[PDB]
Amino acid sequence: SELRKLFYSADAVCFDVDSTVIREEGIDELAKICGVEDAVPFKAALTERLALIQPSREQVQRLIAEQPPHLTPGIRELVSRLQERNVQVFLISGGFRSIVEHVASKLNIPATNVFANRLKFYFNGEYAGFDETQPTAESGGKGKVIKLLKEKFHFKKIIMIGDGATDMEACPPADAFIGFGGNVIRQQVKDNAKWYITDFVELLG
Ligand SMILES: [Ca+2]
Ligand SMILES: [Cl-]
Ligand SMILES: [Cl-]
Ligand SMILES: [Cl-]
Repeated sequence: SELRKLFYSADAVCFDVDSTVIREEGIDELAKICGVEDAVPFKAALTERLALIQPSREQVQRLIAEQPPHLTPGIRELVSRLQERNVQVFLISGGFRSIVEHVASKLNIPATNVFANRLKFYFNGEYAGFDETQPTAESGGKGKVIKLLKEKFHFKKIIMIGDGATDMEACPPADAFIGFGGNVIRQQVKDNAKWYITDFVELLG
């Protein structure tokens, strides 16, 4: 009941995407469609990974149409309940907007509430880099996004929900953190988080 009391006191809930809202990892899927899974600072790491992948717009389009991500059981109902209670829901990912916006659309989360990296493409579609000015393009991006949300909307209780260390580290500035191990349990998070769940239903009180 304590967990649910906390969860329900939130006026904004930010969800990590990879391994939390969806079962897979966006960049991992993109690597597969481009045929570089075997060959496969945050910003420096991101550049390196994309340097090998070099995804074209057509390839990203393929991923979206051919291999949509699988929403974690219970997330559709959980977000539905949150929205019916007017809780503002956000998606934050070190992944990419083109992919995350599709997950957002399935959950009725407006694109304005999605914070992720943006891939760049040349006129012919070839990989041209990514928007390095995005908060999610650097280490601690999730916390930076939450700080911006707090400064813009003045939420009184913003909670971060995610499976990894980067999510746990988003609190502060988040007011609370709820670890999620429904897809994969990251033990370091489970052992240190004050709140931790393995099924979104547990929040469906
Ligand atoms: Ca994650
Ligand atoms: Cl992604
Ligand atoms: Cl991430
Ligand atoms: Cl993108």
